[PDB]
Amino acid sequence: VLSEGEWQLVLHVWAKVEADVAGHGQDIWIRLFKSHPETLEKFDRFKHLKTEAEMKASEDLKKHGVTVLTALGAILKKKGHHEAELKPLAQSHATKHKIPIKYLEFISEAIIHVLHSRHPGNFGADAQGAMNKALELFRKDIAAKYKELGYQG
Ligand code: HEM
Ligand SMILES: OC[C@H]1O[C@H](O[C@H]2O[C@H](CO)[C@@H](O)[C@H](O)[C@H]2O)[C@H](O)[C@@H](O)[C@@H]1O
Repeated sequence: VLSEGEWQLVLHVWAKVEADVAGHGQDIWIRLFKSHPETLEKFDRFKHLKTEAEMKASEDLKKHGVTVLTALGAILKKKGHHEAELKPLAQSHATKHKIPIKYLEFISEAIIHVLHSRHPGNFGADAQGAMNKALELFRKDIAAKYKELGYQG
């Protein structure tokens, strides 16, 4: 359970992400797909992208980043009371997309890397710790739902 202070560190940096969610999403995809190429294979719609240039030029990938980060933002704004938001997400990711918890760890790492790079003014050690705590809570709760849905994760 995160403290209100921790949630505020999370929400304060997210406020910066929201100045341009599309741009942050692109950086996150590039970071994720380069650090862990295997994750790209899970996207039938994007697995043909061969380079960072192609990823950057993809309007659909950009749009999906907006979708993903907006969904994550809604979860973070719930400050732990995200039961309703997690249900549809866990169901599609467990049953249709088949995304292991390990891959969720990979994208969490990419998110933190990008925030660390773009936002040193709001992403110092304490802020990063709070964000990591929030993402771990997210993954913990997703894992529990995966279990209920019958997916090993
Ligand atoms: C921060 C974690 C994540 C969030 C908030 C998230 C959110 C979303 C949302 C909102 C959608 C669209 C609706 C749906 O199908 O549920 C989606 C689709 C999808 N997600 Fe995720 N996702 C996350 C992580 C991942 C990861 C790590 C992978 C893959 C390694 C993944 C693979 C997919 C796939 C394959 C789709 C379908 C894309 C398409 O439209 O072709 N997701 N995700
Ligand atoms: O922070 C680094 C550790 O990250 C992962 O573990 C955290 O998140 C898991 C959920 O994805 C939890 O099960 C675990 O309890 C958390 O500590 C990773 O699995 C660990 O190997 C890393 O050391």
